[PDB]
Amino acid sequence: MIERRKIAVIGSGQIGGNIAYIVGKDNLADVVLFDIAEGIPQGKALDITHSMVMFGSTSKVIGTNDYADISGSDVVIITASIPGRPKDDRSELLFGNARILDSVAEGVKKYCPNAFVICITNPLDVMVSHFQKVSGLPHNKVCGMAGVLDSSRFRTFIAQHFGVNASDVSANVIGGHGDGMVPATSSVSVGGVPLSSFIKQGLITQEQIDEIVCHTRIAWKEVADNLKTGTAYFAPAAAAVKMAEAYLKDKKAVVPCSAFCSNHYGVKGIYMGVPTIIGKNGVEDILELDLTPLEQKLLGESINEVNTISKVLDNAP
Amino acid sequence: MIERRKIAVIGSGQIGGNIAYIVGKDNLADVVLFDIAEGIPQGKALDITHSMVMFGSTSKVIGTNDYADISGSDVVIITASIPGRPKDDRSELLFGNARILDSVAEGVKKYCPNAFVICITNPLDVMVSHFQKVSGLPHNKVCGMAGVLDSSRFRTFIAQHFGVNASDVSANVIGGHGDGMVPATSSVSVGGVPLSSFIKQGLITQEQIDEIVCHTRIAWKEVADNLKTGTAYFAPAAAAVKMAEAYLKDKKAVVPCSAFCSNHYGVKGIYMGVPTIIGKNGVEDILELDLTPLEQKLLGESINEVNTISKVLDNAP
Amino acid sequence: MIERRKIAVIGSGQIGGNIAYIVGKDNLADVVLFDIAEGIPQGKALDITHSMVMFGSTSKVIGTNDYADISGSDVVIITASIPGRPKDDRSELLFGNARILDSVAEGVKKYCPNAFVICITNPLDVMVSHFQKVSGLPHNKVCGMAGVLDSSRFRTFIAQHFGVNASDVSANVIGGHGDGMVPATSSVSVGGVPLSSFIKQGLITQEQIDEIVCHTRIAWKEVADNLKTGTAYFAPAAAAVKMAEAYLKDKKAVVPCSAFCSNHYGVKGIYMGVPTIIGKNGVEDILELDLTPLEQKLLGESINEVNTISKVLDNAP
Amino acid sequence: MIERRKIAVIGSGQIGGNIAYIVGKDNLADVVLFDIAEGIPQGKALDITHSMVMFGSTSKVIGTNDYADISGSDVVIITASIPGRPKDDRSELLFGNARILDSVAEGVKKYCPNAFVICITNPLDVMVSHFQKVSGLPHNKVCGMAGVLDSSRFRTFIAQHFGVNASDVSANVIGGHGDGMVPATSSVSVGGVPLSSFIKQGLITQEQIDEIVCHTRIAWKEVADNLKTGTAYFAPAAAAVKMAEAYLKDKKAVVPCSAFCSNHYGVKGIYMGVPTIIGKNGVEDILELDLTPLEQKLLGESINEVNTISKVLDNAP
Ligand SMILES: NC(=O)c1ccc[n+]([C@@H]2O[C@H](COP(=O)([O-])OP(=O)(O)OC[C@H]3O[C@@H](n4cnc5c(N)ncnc54)[C@H](O)[C@@H]3O)[C@@H](O)[C@H]2O)c1
Ligand SMILES: NC(=O)c1ccc[n+]([C@@H]2O[C@H](COP(=O)([O-])OP(=O)(O)OC[C@H]3O[C@@H](n4cnc5c(N)ncnc54)[C@H](O)[C@@H]3O)[C@@H](O)[C@H]2O)c1
Ligand SMILES: NC(=O)c1ccc[n+]([C@@H]2O[C@H](COP(=O)([O-])OP(=O)(O)OC[C@H]3O[C@@H](n4cnc5c(N)ncnc54)[C@H](O)[C@@H]3O)[C@@H](O)[C@H]2O)c1
Ligand SMILES: NC(=O)c1ccc[n+]([C@@H]2O[C@H](COP(=O)([O-])OP(=O)(O)OC[C@H]3O[C@@H](n4cnc5c(N)ncnc54)[C@H](O)[C@@H]3O)[C@@H](O)[C@H]2O)c1
Repeated sequence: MIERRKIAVIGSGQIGGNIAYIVGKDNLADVVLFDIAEGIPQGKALDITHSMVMFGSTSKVIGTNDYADISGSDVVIITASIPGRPKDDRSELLFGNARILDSVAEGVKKYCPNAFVICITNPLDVMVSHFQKVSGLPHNKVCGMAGVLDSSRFRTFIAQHFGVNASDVSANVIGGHGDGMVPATSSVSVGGVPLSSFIKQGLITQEQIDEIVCHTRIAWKEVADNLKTGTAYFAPAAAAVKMAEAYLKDKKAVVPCSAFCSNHYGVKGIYMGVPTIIGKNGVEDILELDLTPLEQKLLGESINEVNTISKVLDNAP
Repeated sequence: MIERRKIAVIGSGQIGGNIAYIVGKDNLADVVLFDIAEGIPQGKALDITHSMVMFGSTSKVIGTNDYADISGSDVVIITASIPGRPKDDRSELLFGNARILDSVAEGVKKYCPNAFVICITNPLDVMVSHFQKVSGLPHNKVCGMAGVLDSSRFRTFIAQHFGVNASDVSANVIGGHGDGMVPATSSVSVGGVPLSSFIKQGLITQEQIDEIVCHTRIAWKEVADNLKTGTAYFAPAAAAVKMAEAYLKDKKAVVPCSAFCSNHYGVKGIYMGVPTIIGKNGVEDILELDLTPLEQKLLGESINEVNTISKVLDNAP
Repeated sequence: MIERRKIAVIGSGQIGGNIAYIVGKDNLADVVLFDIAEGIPQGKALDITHSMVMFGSTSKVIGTNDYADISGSDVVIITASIPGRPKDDRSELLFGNARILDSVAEGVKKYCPNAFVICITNPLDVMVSHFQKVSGLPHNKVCGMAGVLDSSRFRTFIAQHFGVNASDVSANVIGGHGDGMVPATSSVSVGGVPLSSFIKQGLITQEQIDEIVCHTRIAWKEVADNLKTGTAYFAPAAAAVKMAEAYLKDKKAVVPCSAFCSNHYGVKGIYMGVPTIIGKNGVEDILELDLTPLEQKLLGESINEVNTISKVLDNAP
Repeated sequence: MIERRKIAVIGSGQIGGNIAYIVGKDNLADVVLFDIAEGIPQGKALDITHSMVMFGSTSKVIGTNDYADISGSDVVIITASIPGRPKDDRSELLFGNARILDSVAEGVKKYCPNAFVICITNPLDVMVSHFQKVSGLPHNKVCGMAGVLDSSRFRTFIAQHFGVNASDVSANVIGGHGDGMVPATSSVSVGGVPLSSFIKQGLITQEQIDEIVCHTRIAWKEVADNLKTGTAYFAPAAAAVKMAEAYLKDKKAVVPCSAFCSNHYGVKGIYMGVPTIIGKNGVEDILELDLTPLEQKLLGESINEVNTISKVLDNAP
């Protein structure tokens, strides 16, 4: 029996609404927009429903406040969060969003425990780890969207320097989705050409590369300070959809995301940004980049950053 | 010389941002997001830029507050308006938005007078007429988005009754974008089958048809009541993109929109919702539907309702 | 468990290869190209495989001569046929292609009896009926591609007259895929406007309409006489894919195709061209067009044509 | 003035027809299918025209034998060649195809001298050089399709070893389109990970890499041996479309193709397979890969192999 693909979006704010919009536009799946706030998901679902005929999609998009409606969901995308943008650090939402995810975990565990779960809620890496422990879902079926967003920014900034199509830039950001984030310059290439060659050719300087690395790391504030009323939401939505595509279409796509890293990068069992292979069984493998001694040290510092915020959460009131 | 297609979006609020997102996603054109509000268009443009590599698009999307940047725009889409949603009627925003469109008119006249202009700002039909007068652009290069949204809603509700793909429903809403809009039930077909045949076959009643007609006319309120923060914006954005597509691709597509009707539907020279043919020369034609006497009268009421609001604008302080 | 969608293409000639190409391009499913001819499916599958990375699709396309490889197929598309184009009538291939379908029926019945089967092999309507009887598959899970091709031609010719987008022309061809084919002029509309109105407006004559009807009926020879080495294959392939999409995505799409018509159009249980609704359960409903007395008579003549060729087959050597 | 994009396809055989099909499907441009063979281009154009409404495209596709019809073409793609496949080497077709391209050269020079020309006719690199000389078009507006096909094969085979999405493999083939082609294994990465790292990790051996390199170079024979009626045509068609896209959309895309290399890879002014940047001005740049000494030598052999065949053409009867 052919059953329609089904994606549950938990939290129908800025990011949640865009996800439903894009999923519906692509006819990737039916969408269930869940929110505790009255009217909002229903209003967005009705609005998006009207656009479906315009896009030529037969996707159904509905709004709900009832976890029963997410039963049979193939993918669950968690965007739920307490109000207000972070001032200086994504960790400011730690305590509130952890409690939200406790509730979301009970909903998923009861109504769709076989779903592939993509966490978006900040602070991403710690939230992903929290959700996995509380929900009890397999490690390979729970991950966090971050790397795709960070790497896309990294790739975009490199592409903007050289004036080329960003799709032809290969570039990875790894580690935690925070200031300790590691854009791995060593394995950057533009159509096969490494950055070291472009330096010799006089087309880019090491200082320009450092500026691009810094830009990647602080990119979230650049967007947030301009929007004023919140953080980025167009690209993070698109990124979550790319991850859902990889699972639903069994792409074996290489996806940088927050995944349970057990026998790679010198860590013994932690959720952090790593290049994964995603397919019909969720996170199916992790790829090991060729890191320089400096990059290994920077990754080490990112890991400490993650563990620090995680311990703070473990000692929450 | 091959040149990139360019779409200027005047007003980077709810609808404007979504237009930029979708246009970018489809790689239909480069986008210039214009707004007077500080930060907003810049923030959205940067966020949407980060998503382009995720979508595999090379569209550039920039934010600005300078009309010089809309220079050489192939299409201009106007979403600019005063804040706050309408409580009962779209006409409450009349005088404020008229002042705004004067600024846009002088901007377009100076920097891109050959552009195809699609107005979205409410009250739609009067705003379109106003923009054409002040800007001095050809009647065929200036129209308003409404019919696509209204017809899409009409098609969606018919499709939901019969349980079929809305894309296989043909249906038009004509007249002004307001309570007086005419969902032409005589124009309706589902896979070639007219509503009269469905009544005879006992697959729909006249009461159900009346309900669908009513639903269409007040659909905006159903969305707005649930959103709380404002009016519909996912579907209106998509509708504008469909109209921009018809122009940029020279589709010769049937597009219900607010266009200068000079010798059809028993009017002499007025902007109202009619089925047009849109291609590379803007509004290239208007189709004459086979309206019943009741529908002709309903359309007459709509025309007067439009003329009423238009005269009030002519008698300004 | 997410399993990839799988389409089996039985016969890897002109049409079969294009189907695999388009399915792969769209990433609609994995494709199995089956043929008894050595090398051909394998060569086409390898060639098409190389194009997948270019299209950004992860679809797997393989060639085979083994029916075991079509097990678990969601859709089976039958293109298998004896060599050579028909001279004057599609019925010339009757006896040979019936025997091929006996063999194909055994393959499907054994390895994928729950598949949605779309027959393409000519003479279409009789071949569809033959396959259903020999295979023993449910009537709603076996249909023939024809109406989509015939209607697309009908729509295209109307659209070419008016100089508009063919997607905005609603037009149906019903009955058997042969000379008795019935393009139903009565229910043609262009953006809501019926042909009767265009006649009054002086934009089309009844003689031009008759020419378009004739063109639709003899369209196959116009293509075949130009190609010389065979019959049409680009559009029939595309048409089969549209039908596969409707099933796999549960579109509830209105699809004119050869379906088992039991309580409609005055027939008591025959495969002929009718507007169907297709979804995850195959042919889920049949729509009844509003036919004129003349059109009812023409349909009657088409039905006789179908029954005549069917009786000939029943008395085969 | 908005004008439709126009692509002329010179030669409506296996590849030419597929190009028209895909270009139409994507609504990338209008297509003119040119051929001297009677009926063929007309038959394919009509067949493909019928599919346009199925794809929701408004692209026009016409067939012709008159060069006046390629007037105003933005892109010209040359597939014209003498019949019969190569047995061992692509160079067997040298003199025949050279005569053909003289006709095409004079046609393009007369009717669309500002066109971007993509040659496909074998022997590719020599034919490209020949067409440029005879036609007198700028070096940057004339290139050949080969690298995209060779690189796509290379990427596909690497991806199949690692079991990942080929789109996430970066890999280049450079030099002439023949046995001397250089799959640059030093350029290869899979999600940022180079082959050297995969060897160290025990996920691939050097022998397996050597096999992949060999597979790439003789991939054309594997397809041709299985097709029997001719050489590959699904993937070569798709490759040409990707190149046309880069030009028409001004992508600034990294495209390995046969381009006029004047001051890179240690050559003075020759057409050979190199990574280019393609945008609205044709070949806008050439990237310099970080080749090993072995790869530099292999490339040197390829350059001579190309020069050999080129000199034979210069010494015609
Ligand atoms: N991982 C990343 O790269 C990344 C990028 C950007 C934003 N984010 C994060 O994503 C989250 C969402 O961002 P946003 O802009 O959509 O926020 P938002 O405030 O617009 O939306 C949050 C929504 O969650 C809902 N909600 C609150 N409590 C809930 C509960 N218990 N159950 C269900 N829903 C609940 C709210 O009603 C609201 O609609 C934030 O935590 C943000 O920091 C992450
Ligand atoms: N035609 C339809 O069917 C339809 C449907 C929905 C909404 N609308 C209308 O579309 C308009 C926009 O809706 P929205 O939700 O995007 O509103 P919004 O408030 O989110 O956006 C309006 C934007 O216009 C900007 N603006 C204000 N003054 C300006 C000026 N002088 N120049 C340039 N920009 C200026 C604001 O900064 C704001 O960003 C409204 O008038 C609404 O009623 C029409
Ligand atoms: N329904 C329609 O609208 C429509 C339109 C066009 C063509 N057609 C029909 O579709 C059929 C295929 O057309 P085509 O151009 O692809 O023909 P083709 O000759 O190019 O391909 C037929 C293929 O079937 C294979 N074949 C033969 N016997 C077989 C068997 N027992 N099992 C499996 N495969 C076998 C052959 O090897 C060949 O590759 C023809 O009957 C044609 O008349 C139908
Ligand atoms: N670059 C690559 O990687 C690559 C890959 C595959 C094939 N090819 C080459 O592409 C070419 C075409 O392949 P195909 O399979 O389409 O061949 P084909 O024989 O199917 O098509 C060639 C067409 O050219 C036409 N033609 C002959 N003389 C002509 C003239 N003077 N003007 C215009 N048209 C003329 C023929 O009528 C025929 O339709 C071949 O040379 C082949 O070797 C190149």
